[PDB]
Amino acid sequence: RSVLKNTSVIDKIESYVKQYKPVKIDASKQLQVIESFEKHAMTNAKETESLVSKELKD
Amino acid sequence: EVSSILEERIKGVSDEANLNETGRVLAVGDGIARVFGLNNIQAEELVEFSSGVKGMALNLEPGQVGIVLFGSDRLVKEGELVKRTGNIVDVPVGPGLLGRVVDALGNPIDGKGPIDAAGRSRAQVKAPGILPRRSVHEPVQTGLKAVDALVPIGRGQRELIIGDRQTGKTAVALDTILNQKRWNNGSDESKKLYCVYVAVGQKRSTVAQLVQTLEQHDAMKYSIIVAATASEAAPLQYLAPFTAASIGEWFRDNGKHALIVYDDLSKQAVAYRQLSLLLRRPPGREAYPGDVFYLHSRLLERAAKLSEKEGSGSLTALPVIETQGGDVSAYIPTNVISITDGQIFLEAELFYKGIRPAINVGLSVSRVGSAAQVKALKQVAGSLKLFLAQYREVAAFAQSDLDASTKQTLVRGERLTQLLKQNQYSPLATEEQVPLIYAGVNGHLDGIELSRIGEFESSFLSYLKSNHNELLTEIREKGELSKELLASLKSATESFVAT
Amino acid sequence: VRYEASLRQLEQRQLAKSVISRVQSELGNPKFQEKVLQQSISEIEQLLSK
Repeated sequence: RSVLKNTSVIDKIESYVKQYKPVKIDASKQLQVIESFEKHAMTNAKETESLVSKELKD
Repeated sequence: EVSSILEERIKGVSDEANLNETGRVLAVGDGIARVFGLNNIQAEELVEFSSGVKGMALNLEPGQVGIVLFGSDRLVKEGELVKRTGNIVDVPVGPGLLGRVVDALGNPIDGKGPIDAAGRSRAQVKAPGILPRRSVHEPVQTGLKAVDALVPIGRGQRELIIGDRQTGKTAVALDTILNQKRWNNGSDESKKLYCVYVAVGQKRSTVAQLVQTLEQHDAMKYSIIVAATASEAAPLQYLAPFTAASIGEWFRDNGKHALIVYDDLSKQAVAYRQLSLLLRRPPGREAYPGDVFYLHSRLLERAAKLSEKEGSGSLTALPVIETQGGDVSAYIPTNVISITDGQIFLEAELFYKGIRPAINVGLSVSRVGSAAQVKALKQVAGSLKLFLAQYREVAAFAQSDLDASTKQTLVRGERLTQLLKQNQYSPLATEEQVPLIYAGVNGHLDGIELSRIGEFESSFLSYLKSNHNELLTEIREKGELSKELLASLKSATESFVAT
Repeated sequence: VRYEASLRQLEQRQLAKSVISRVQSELGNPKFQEKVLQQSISEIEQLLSK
């Protein structure tokens, strides 16, 4: 700011940047899809695991 | 503001005092004014005309002192006071010159206000002697993979960059300047090379491009560019490397490190020819001034690596010589080749063949060699030198029914050659030079097809950064590759190649 | 910042050519005569001071 000698715009953009300092708001969308995915995955995983464990001993 | 500065300036000029010695131009022709007068004139001393042009007095002849004009002929006109400045050619030198583009005299031509300088030192002072100099022992990593492995460059030893006309010779040099940013930025003051680039006889547009390019890569802040452009008068062009060396001396003497890249000494030569022939000093071989070997030798030997007695400074130098049609037998190249202590020989054919930087691996040599090269990089690229040597010899056999051994060489060789290309105007950190070269050396990339070599290179770097930036950091900081580190590296390469 | 610096440069050359206009006025005056007297005594003072 002390470089500029036309300074009446550095206060403008300083305050505008610090005003709009949140430039994007948070996203957590992986809490609805991740649990659903995890349920099907877990089910299938466990099914495979138990099935093959049984077969090994058979 | 500006008004205040002007008011300061008018106030800042004061009345003068009686000025010893005067001349009257006897005849001024050809930019060689010959002045009758100047009873006591030190040889090579700067003399200032009535008009305002400055000159130096190369010939002190028995009855006339032959000033050489540093500007346009029109300025001086027959008979006119020729004042004696009284200080042999000297240019401001100091830490403060960092970041300013200055002309041969030293005046700011960048237009960023007065050059603040800590001394003015003469521009002809003799080079460090036998006992002051201590042998080279600190690598200077230029960041181009080919330079850094194939031809190591160490602190304080001049090495030529001799190559074919306008094969982007300057680009090879400019790359070195960019890589120095990496060490420069930090706080270790036994690592900062403060480069000075000396643009002699290059059009003002070219030097403007240089200035912009350096600003673009945020590199002006360890650069000083002494520029004496093509337009500038033949004395200014003559004094341009000599002046530059003096700029370098502040760095060398104060014990920093620095690299001064004289670009191009081929044009320096032409300027000396112009002065000498016009001053009617006896002509010599290939119509080049008689003592031309002596002139180039004076400039290039100011580079040195000071002993620990003398503050352990350095002043690496890299002259650039333009080979007219690649005839390395030509008088100006031959002289320089002898004077220098190494060569990098950029070949036009290679440039055309897409190998850019176009270092011809065969015809380049490093005479200080293994003193330089980071210890790590040395270990994993001794092999690289040998492999390429075979590839060169077996190159012509690439025209049938070829032995399996011959075919093995060809596969490895083609892949290595492709690997050593570096995208123009981007340097590459040493800590990533050691990994990339390791892969080729260990033959991991032999399997990878030529078209994918390039893709592999960038991928390997990202892979190294994600998978084990621990490995990278160890490589960087330890700077020596221990068997355990090479072990980890072998694994990493195996993993990378597999994907 | 760039235009601000440009504007300062523009100011510097503008006030420079205006200075040239004042110079042409100064060299007209019989200050042109009167300052020769000043120079005369100044040279007297100077050369005797050596």
